[PDB]
Amino acid sequence: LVKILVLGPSKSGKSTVTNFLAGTRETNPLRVLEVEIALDAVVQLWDVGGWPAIASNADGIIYVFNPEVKGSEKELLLWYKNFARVTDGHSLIFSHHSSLPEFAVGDNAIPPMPKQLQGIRALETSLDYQSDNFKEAFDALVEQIIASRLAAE
Ligand SMILES: Nc1nc2c(ncn2[C@@H]2O[C@H](COP(=O)(O)OP(=O)(O)OP(=O)(O)O)[C@@H](O)[C@H]2O)c(=O)[nH]1
Ligand SMILES: [Ca+2]
Ligand SMILES: [Mg+2]
Repeated sequence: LVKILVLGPSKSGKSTVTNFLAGTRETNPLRVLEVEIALDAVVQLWDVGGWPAIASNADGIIYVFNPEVKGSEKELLLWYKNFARVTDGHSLIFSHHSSLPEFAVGDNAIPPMPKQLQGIRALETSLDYQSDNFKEAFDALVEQIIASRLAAE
């Protein structure tokens, strides 16, 4: 199995980003959706509502935030702090247009992140608004998780 944590400030869209990825098409403490992807074991997404048993055995993290909302960028460092040397940089950050883009647009439709977070691959994300093909980053993320393990031997 592979367990990928979905963390992010409240109302950011981490639930909305989740069911799209797990195939199926308001807040809640935790919602684990099951799906499986095959290219070239199981994939379970743990949408956390905006913990220490949650962080356990975690293999990757997807941060989701609203780029219109001020201070969100530094709120991820806590989700980075808490759920985190648990993860390495396998993390993914979604600059998620939940609203018609006003501020995100332009020279950072993915705004500047903290130094620890930057250097983690970032994407412009939204289901209706301008976005990046982030199902591909997911597929590519799942593949990068499994391969590492028995590669070491
Ligand atoms: N138009 C539009 N609205 C979106 C989009 N994604 C999220 N939203 C807005 O955000 C709401 C859904 O976001 P959620 O997934 O519930 O937010 P969350 O990250 O789960 O945050 P919590 O409340 O803590 O669970 C909807 O009411 C939408 O209005 C989107 O792609 N397009
Ligand atoms: Ca696009
Ligand atoms: Mg949610």
